[PDB]
Amino acid sequence: EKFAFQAEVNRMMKLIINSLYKNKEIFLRELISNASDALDKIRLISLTDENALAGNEELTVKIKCDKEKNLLHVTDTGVGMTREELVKNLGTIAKSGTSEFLNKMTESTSELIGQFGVGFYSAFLVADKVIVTSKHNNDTQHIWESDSNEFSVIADPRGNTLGRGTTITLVLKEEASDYLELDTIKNLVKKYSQFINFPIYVWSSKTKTVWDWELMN
Ligand SMILES: COC(=O)c1c(O)cc(O)c(Cl)c1CCc1ccccc1Cc1ccc(F)cc1
Repeated sequence: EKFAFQAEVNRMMKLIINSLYKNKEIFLRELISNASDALDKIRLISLTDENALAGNEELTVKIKCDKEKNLLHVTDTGVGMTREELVKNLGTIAKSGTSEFLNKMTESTSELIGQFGVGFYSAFLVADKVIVTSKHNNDTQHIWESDSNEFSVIADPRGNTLGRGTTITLVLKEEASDYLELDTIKNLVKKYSQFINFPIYVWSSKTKTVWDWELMN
């Protein structure tokens, strides 16, 4: 139920960290493209699958902050992940390179983390804990949880609430407090959604103050 990160993931996690202490806001870029990739993969799958979109009809990205409890959620209706994918895809880096890329890191690292798809780990730049809730079309909903010193994957007590897709939940660090106010999340979401192909919304105030989803691109 508990697991240890692979050694290179630790080396990578530190390399991502002490190289982008200055460009902290790139985590939201990497979470938004990581959602698009996931949303693509299910649109591809839906070409050859009469029922790939059973678990959820829509293909969106929904971002919700939560200043009262210090949380940022980024939820896509993409392909989702299984228990085993959670453990392997997020507990290992072995897809290609995986040691090749840690030379050139230490050898303006903002571009290169995106190139290699390891952008997920920039989340630890602003989070004390990172929580991945995900639902694949061939598995039950699971939760992945880590503070970088280990992680655990558990079945979700709540059943299937996602339909299909993934939530990234960040328990934000204290310094990162400004990513909890509307206007500055919307700000960064616009800057990084310009070329994403799916609609991206932000639970927002259009004041009698009322909250609906607000589209950003
Ligand atoms: C499909 O995934 C999502 O649902 C999703 C999603 O829907 C939104 C997201 O923000 C993320 Cl991160 C995912 C998971 C992305 C993913 C998915 C599969 C493999 C790897 C990766 C990232 C990764 C992790 C560790 C590495 F070493 C390299 C890359």
